Amino acid sequence: MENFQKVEKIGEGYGVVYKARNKLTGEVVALKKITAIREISLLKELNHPNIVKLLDVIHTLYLVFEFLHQDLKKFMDASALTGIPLPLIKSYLFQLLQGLAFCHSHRVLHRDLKPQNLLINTEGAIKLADFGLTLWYRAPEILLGCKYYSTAVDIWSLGCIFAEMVTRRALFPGDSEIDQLFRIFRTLGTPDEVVWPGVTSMPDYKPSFPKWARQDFSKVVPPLDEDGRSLLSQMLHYDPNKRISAKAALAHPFFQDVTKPVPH
Ligand SMILES: O=C(O)c1ccc(F)cc1
Ligand SMILES: O=C(O)c1ccc(F)cc1
Repeated sequence: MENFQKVEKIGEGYGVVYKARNKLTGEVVALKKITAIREISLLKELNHPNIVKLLDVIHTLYLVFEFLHQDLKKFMDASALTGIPLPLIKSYLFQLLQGLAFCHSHRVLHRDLKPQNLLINTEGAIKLADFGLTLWYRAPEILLGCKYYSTAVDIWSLGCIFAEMVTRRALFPGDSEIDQLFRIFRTLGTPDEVVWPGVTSMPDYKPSFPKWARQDFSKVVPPLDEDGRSLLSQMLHYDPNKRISAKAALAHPFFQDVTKPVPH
């Protein structure tokens, strides 16, 4: 639109994302060019320090967001040789659990959490961006064809991301829906009715799924301490109803010594 001057493409998702200058405010913004109105009103009222601000909705459908240059994916890549320091891992994890708790207590699900979608600033903040309006962070209930999923899908994604900051490798780098499912099964064991009541009734569940044994989490995320492994295990419970909430995750002993370091 004529009050916005394009600076450069930020990325491509539903649509395309540009860095743009607002000619009216002089502000630099992220401009995303693309039932929906109620969804986008819920996003425009969601205001929290760990949620990217939806500044303006222009229907002529452009969504004007606050701009941040850096994301967690870019940061993980630049940090690959040394790793993200654990204080910063813990700070990023704690802040995303806060944004998620806010979202979830306002009946908003993210649905598509990934490192790419997590924007960081120079002061040590991290913010949920690009709400769901490639498969690595997908909860197994979504992969098993469940259409009426819960807030627990965002917890699973955040658990995957937590594991990835710790080990500097994606936890479950699936390249199709079945490879994704089977990567989850080879690590955590093939779910059954014992650990996940109702799993064998999921729309895309097949009795012919191979039966893998579970690996110990001490093998999965070394050198993470017992508090970090305890919390990760609770974020990665098969049964969405056993999966810890973002609010109860905030009171976990892992966050006892949480601080907010400056990234460098
Ligand atoms: O898609 C978003 O939500 C988004 C992406 C980049 C950015 F700087 C701000 C918002
Ligand atoms: O969902 C879990 O957390 C879980 C699944 C299988 C198992 F053997 C232990 C825990």
